[PDB]
Amino acid sequence: RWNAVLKLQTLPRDSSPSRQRNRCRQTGRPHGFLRKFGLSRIKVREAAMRGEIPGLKKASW
Amino acid sequence: RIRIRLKAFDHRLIDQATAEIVETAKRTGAQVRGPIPLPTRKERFTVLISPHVNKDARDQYEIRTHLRLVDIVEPTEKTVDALMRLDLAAGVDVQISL
Amino acid sequence: PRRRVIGQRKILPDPKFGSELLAKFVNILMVDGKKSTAESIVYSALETLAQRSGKSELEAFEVALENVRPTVEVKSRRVGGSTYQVPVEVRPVRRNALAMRWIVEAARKRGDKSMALRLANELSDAAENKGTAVKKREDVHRMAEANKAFA
Amino acid sequence: RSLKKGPFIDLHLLKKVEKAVESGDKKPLRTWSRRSTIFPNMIGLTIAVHNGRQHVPVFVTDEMVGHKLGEFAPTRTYR
Amino acid sequence: NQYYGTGRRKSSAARVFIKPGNGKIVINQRSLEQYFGRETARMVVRQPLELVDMVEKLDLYITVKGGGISGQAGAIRHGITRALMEYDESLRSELRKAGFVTRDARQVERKKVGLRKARRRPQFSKR
Amino acid sequence: ARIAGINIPDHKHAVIALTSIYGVGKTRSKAILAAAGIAEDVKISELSEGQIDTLRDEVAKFVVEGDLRREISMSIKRLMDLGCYRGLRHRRGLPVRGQRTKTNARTRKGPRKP
RNA sequence: CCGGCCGGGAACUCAAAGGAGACUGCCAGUGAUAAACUGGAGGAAGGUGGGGAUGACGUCAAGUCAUCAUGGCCCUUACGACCAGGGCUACACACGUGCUACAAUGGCGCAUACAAAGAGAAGCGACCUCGCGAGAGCAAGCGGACCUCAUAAAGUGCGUCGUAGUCCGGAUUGGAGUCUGCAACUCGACUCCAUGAAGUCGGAAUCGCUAGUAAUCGUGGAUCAGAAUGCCACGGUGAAUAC
RNA sequence: AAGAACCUUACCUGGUCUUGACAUCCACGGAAGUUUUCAGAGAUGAGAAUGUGCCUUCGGGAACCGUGAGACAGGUGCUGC
Repeated sequence: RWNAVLKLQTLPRDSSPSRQRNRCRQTGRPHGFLRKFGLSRIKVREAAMRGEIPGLKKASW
Repeated sequence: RIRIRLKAFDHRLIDQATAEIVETAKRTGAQVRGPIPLPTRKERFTVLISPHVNKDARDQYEIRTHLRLVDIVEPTEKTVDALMRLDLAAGVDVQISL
Repeated sequence: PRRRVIGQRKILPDPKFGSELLAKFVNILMVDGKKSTAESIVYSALETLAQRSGKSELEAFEVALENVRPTVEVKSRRVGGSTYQVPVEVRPVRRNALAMRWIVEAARKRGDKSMALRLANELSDAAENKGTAVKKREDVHRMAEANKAFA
Repeated sequence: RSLKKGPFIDLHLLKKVEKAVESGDKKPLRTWSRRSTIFPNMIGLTIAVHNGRQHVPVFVTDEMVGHKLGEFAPTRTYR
Repeated sequence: NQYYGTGRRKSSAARVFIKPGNGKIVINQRSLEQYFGRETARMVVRQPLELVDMVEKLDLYITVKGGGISGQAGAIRHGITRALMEYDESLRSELRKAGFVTRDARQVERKKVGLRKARRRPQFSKR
Repeated sequence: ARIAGINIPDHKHAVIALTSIYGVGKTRSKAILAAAGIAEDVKISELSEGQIDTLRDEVAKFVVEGDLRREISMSIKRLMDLGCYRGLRHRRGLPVRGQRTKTNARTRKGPRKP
């Protein structure tokens, strides 16, 4: 380690990637979030079935 | 040489853009390789349906990512610009590198 | 089952040795999809059987199996009073199935070494007709006909 | 032991510690932080380390260089 | 001249070629026997050179990729029976009786939600 | 022989004999036998006495046996008298390394109690 | 430089665009002649081809006011809002659902070898060097049929161990380390050395499965600072029995 | 619940605020903002620095901040019978 530099922890601790949750962008839910749409699963489904999301469809593989 | 790798939701759509690059190229100059097919990317998802509980049944989703690659080995530099730009590329994304 | 018929594929004959019967025996013996360790076991057991007995290859396990093939099996059944055990005459295919079937469980139960040796030893005391496979065969003949006419 | 090439200590508490080191021991200091890893300079000094509802009285001694503040504090009551 | 036969089993691509001659077995420019052919598809792939004729009448060149042991074998197996046609494919009629003119269609069944494997169902408390 | 340790590791092959002593496991057994120049396969008792006397010098180098026992016991008792939680977790007889106790403390807690 | 490597061939593989074929149709027999059925033919695929998608009218005034919306009710200087530490991970217990064992078809050591599907820019990070290893420093290439994670394991060839709480097995615990982050303290993962409990195959009872399935061994993803024996996905090996 | 070390997190013991964390709306003053400090566990209160900008009609106004006012905001509170 080194001198005064390690002691510089006067930061807000809102800097850290440990801090922000990644809540659902529409509803604030902090569970069920896939990053690709950035939404929790239910609003993904609600949108997708109503045909708005481009190029998205059912899978039968 | 100069090449276009395309990307599309519809296979029958990227098909029309790679039709248009061919018939544009042999019109304006020459020397196009047409659509090299290239393997399909398939973004397969599965997510839980219910608002609450009920883990058991879930719904699967897919986004088919169709690629195409077109190259021009064309040395006719002053008709390459005429081949360039003017196309709208069937309303779906295209990238044109040297 | 009740309605539609079942009649499966007739499996591969064993390479070089030429016994499709012994191919079925390794498929019964097979532990956890390891057909490779099964085929590794069988030839080592067959050489050690034929080496011990002084006999030829194909008929060594076949004569050992032949004593331990009964002509009947029993079924649990009821119509009136509380459960009966009912003897029935075995299918000739299922006869050779049952002889092989009891062998693998018997070979697990022995005091012996590793599997090539212990299986050859089980075949040895069925060829000599005095071990565990003949004891399992020499049961059903006593039990039959105390219970003959139920279906 | 663990936690790589050197541990962390709390800045606001360190200025209070320099008063405790220079002036000598007085009383248990009431500290919200548990986080600091002890090193020789905290030895011989009364401090008090939170358990989530009270500061627990730790007087520091010789081998406590191996330890954090938090370790002596009980956060779960039992029978 | 050359007699070609392709075939697949379980996503294994093969390419078989045949000409007359006292052939050794050549796979990916090494012998199948030097690919452990005592074990690797050991008599399995030489099925047309069993039933309808002997081995030592055709030279053979094979290039295979994918699968494991049984995965590697069936693509070559169905390519080699099809490539058996030095003077016409009349021997496919006899091999039709044996069944080796038809590759095994079967593939792995997918995983689906709520199953441990592919038909294996979990256990569940009471009933 | 006892090989300067107090255990006698009779009629084993040498790697097994060296693991049998307290304070030496499979890794340290490999390093000690490689240091002494002694082959793992050979039966330990059978080998010539000067090659034993070599091992008798070598095993003494690392700290082993009851010496290593009392050192460990002293650090435990010392930490336990500090009144640290991880210390007190020794005295209370329950999982030190943070394992769950709602279920599954059954090794360290011990047999089921009425 | 005899390495698909470099011309070249694009044959052929694969890929992905477009298509064909199988319809009880071909024949025979049986069957109320009709419907239908059995058997065979030919054929790569035959009697709903296999899988998946696709869930009738309605049931439990089912579940969900904590995803969201919302009738009505209530608090609105507190049941709101902000912030630090703590708790959600406790423990005489009981149960569910999983993982790993009790081994010799196996352990342990060396050599040897075929995959399939993924993901990646505040990413993945070769290679190269350094470290006991975990890892560390320097650092190409690629927004991907290319480059990277990434060197698939069971398997196979030789050798050792030989029935033992073991060269089985790993709990627990000690010491000494690495990695992320404002932070490893209650409350992380991971490495190294050492320790080597229980367990030598589980009562009554009970669950799953009819073919690439059961079983068994690996790999991958989403979630993600760091977080897996879970879940979700992929393939390797691969059955038994259905009167 | 497709990820409880803080955050997440709702709850507790503690520290605080009450037109507020967030909307819609007026007035009044201040560019927004980039630097640094003491006291505090931090939130924070309490500072010194500096900066003082695009439209303008010379009362300005839009971007945006701080203070105050009252209409109000808020609730993972309650009621799935």
